[PDB]
Amino acid sequence: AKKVQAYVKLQVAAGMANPSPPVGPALGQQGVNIMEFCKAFNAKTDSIEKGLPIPVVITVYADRSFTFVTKTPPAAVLLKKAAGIKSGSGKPNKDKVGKISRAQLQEIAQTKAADMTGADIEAMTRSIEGTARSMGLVVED
Amino acid sequence: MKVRASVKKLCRNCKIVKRDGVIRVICSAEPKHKQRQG
Amino acid sequence: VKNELSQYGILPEEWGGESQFVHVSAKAGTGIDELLDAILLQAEVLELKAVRKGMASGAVIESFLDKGRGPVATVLVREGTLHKGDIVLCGFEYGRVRAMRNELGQEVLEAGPSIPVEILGLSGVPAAGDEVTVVRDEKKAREVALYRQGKFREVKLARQQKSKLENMFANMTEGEVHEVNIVLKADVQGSVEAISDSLLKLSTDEVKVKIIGSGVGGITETDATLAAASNAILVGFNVRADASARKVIEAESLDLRYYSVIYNLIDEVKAAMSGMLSPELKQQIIGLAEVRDVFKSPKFGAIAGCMVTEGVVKRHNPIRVLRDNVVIYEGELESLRRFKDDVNEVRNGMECGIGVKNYNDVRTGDVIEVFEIIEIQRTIA
Amino acid sequence: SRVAKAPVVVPAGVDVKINGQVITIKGKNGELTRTLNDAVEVKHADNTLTFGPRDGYADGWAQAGTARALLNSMVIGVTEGFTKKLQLVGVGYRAAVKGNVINLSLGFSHPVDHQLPAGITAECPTQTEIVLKGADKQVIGQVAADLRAYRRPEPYKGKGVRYADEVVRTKEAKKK
Amino acid sequence: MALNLQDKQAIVAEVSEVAKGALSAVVADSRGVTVDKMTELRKAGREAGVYMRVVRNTLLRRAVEGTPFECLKDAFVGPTLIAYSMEHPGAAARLFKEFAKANAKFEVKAAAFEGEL
Amino acid sequence: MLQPKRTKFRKMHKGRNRGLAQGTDVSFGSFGLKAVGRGRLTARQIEAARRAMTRAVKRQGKIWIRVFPDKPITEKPLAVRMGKGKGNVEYWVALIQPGKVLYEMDGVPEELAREAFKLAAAKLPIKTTFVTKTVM
RNA sequence: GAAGCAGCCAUCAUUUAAAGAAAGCGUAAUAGCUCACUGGUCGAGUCGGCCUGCGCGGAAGAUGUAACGGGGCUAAACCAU
Repeated sequence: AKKVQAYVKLQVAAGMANPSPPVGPALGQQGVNIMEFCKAFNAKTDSIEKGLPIPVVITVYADRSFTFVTKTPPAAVLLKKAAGIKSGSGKPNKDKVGKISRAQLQEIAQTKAADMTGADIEAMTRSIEGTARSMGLVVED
Repeated sequence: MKVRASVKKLCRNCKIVKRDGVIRVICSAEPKHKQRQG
Repeated sequence: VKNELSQYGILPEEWGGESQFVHVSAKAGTGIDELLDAILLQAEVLELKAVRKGMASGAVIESFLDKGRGPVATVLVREGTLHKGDIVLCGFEYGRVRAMRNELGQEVLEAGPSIPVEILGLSGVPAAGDEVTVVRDEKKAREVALYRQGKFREVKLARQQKSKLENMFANMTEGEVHEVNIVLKADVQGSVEAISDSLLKLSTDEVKVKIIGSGVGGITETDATLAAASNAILVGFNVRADASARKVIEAESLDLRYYSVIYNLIDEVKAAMSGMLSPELKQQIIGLAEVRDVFKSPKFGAIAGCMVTEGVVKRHNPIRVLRDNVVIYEGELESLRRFKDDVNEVRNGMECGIGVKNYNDVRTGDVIEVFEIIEIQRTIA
Repeated sequence: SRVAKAPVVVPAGVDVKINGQVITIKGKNGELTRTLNDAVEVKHADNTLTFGPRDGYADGWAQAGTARALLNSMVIGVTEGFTKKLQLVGVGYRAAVKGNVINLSLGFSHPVDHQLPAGITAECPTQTEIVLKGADKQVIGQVAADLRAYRRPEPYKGKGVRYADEVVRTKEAKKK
Repeated sequence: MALNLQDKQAIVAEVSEVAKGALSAVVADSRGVTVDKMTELRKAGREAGVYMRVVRNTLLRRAVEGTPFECLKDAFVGPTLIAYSMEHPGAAARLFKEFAKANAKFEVKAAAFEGEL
Repeated sequence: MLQPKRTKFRKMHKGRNRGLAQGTDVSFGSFGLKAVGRGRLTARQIEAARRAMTRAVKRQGKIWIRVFPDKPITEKPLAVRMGKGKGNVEYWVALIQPGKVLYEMDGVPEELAREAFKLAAAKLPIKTTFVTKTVM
């Protein structure tokens, strides 16, 4: 497709699923389409692994095969497969909730290199590390 | 608009330009920043 | 309008499940022909089968008081043929119907299954928005009504128990207490119950506004007596005073208002609460003065010679006598003397003397801060 | 600096008349289009009007870039023409064109009937859009401003006359 | 900023090598989205940032000197912000087709659109 | 504020301000602030000027104060006639000659030390300029 | 109708030419529309301070110009010779 003008966008992993009111006038304008969960997120799972955060994009068009905005599970699969809640840390934190390592945690979701931009390996670890300082999993020098 | 002895400036989109005997403060992004005097 | 209601679950036309839309003009005033056909068509498509030859039932639309015809009510009858002689039970109201009166035509004897008709001659005012049913006998509908009075006593004891356990207190928890009371009578009984709720809605915590003795119909002797007993504003909607209220009012002229619109009433209760509200907040210096060279006097004990270092000094204002962030002594400015004579005011750079009753406590180099206090009058919103 | 020091182009079949210090270009449309000059020296050189500072003045380049922009715009005016659409935001507002007047109803009881100079012409694609084209950028811009003067933009709701390029600059209603 | 005479020396020896070989890229960007290049980048995540990088290198007035005489066919730059790639297996390799299927949304010019032999 | 601990005497002559200041060299600061003009610098002023730049960087760095209020100034009440003995003690003042380094400052970056004196400058009553440490 | 710019936290890095988990308008929120940063284009001067000479603003009053003596002057001023 070729139109991104009006849509509604949500995070829909596990029992966390959905920011609060999609039954309001936000999504009540729209026509209907079943496909796009099964088309967009559901592509990438068996090439990667399980333990992936789940974003979603809700829209409708004539050809019934519309263009995904999010292509992929959100980057920090290495953290989110290992621990916490399926969407992520389940709470924003400076500290407390965990730690990140260089002796055993590298290889857990090694398959997500295939649909992460995060390339050769030493930068790929640091790219999820700042995401983990967001989530709270900070470790001393 | 404001009158003050000092122009002082506000943001980078404030131009700060003279008209006749009178400096003005002209801000593209913000009419709240408007001034004369100087 | 069609597109904007296609953003909601209102059953919109065609794009939704079709609540049908009609396009006609009522503000300007141009028919409306189509709308009349649509209303009939929905009622024909619906199944409206009803008893026309049996017994009568229905609901009360709106109830009011007449002073020659008694308590009355406009009652829509759902089930046909309310007769001339029938016994009626509506909630806690009972009676045999004396007569039935209508605005489409004055004198009604046997009613339809879809029409409002005024009833008159009842024990009290029947509640609006609930059920009237014809009954076998008058004697039994006393006994039911007295059971329903027992039920109103159950609702009385419920409303009596609730107020004490909600916040411990009988009324107000904190010591900064303010309230407003009102006494209210609306002409229509559906209205009195609805707008009284809206006058208890608007309240703040600090000033609490409350109804005491909601009435239906004209102001009477005992209604004026309640606001004479405990201070409240006495208001009535389209309601006005009668002679036995006037007798109390001419004796003690309470706050008496018979009214125009409900918005101005909701504004004037807010205005009353705002006038009720405690008024002051601002404490700001007028002057600062330094003490030197004590004298002794039988007028006040000690006399602290002063030199006002900053600001203005005025005869009566609160003072703070302080040294290094402690208040040494406390007071209200008692005596302002300059040179040899008491004077109304003094300004910085001037020799002064001051002493306060039971002040004997002078230390040189202590400082007096005289300060102005300024009212603000908070307004409820 | 740079463009004040640049010769401006002459595209043939322009008049390119100079008579004392006036410069009079009619060309591919319009009439007249005359400016009068001061302390800017200028040399016609076939395909350009080449500029420089005139005798003894301290305003070299600074008067000249003015003249540079002027004889450019006169050449552009005789060839292309100028400005764009006035759009009517604010519900119920309406534009009625006649050859003399652009009449508007912008919530005013009296009708405006705004009269248009003859070097410019105006058009109504719609009752809400007013489009105009004409000889000179100074005069056409002043006419758009005189139209804009009747109901100015307001950041509460954006009502009145836009050009379709200015900021909305929305400011929230603070009943909150 | 940069003094051109000292700066150009280090660059040209690595940059020129792609042009000399069997095939070289001429990828472009204009009114598309970088997020789709980050799509081709998460494809290049598989190869660890080598083959499918779609490298938006595009300098000509600080770099890409004319000392080799066969490198200026593919190295011209302008509007439509230019991007390089990396080539080694050659002979119409099937690695390209993963880059190819994304062309439905357009993302301007790409390798071998200029009709050279 | 600030004042001498014990009186040599409790009042003083007016005096004069001819000649440039002796103390023109930075002792201890990386930076400081030097007075171009001359004038009277109050004890409220020196209190205020230190307080503002302290607040700005919160607790970063260290400042020295070269200036000191040495002598009193007396002043007359409103009502009194001329003569009848010298005025009473009213305040303490730092009298300065032109070229005097007022403040000095070390443990901050350069621009933040410029800001600190720019902030302090409006509390000061007379024309001043910024200084760097240097050698003899 | 939140995915940088309504909120709260992280106060970092990746992918990378170049792009800070992004500064604003804007969008129902992304996008739109740009900045920061750089490519193409064009073409030489470009950018911020410092010390001094002379101006501008800061500059509102009481019977009538009413603070060059006045007319009046851009030399009939000012500075140096």
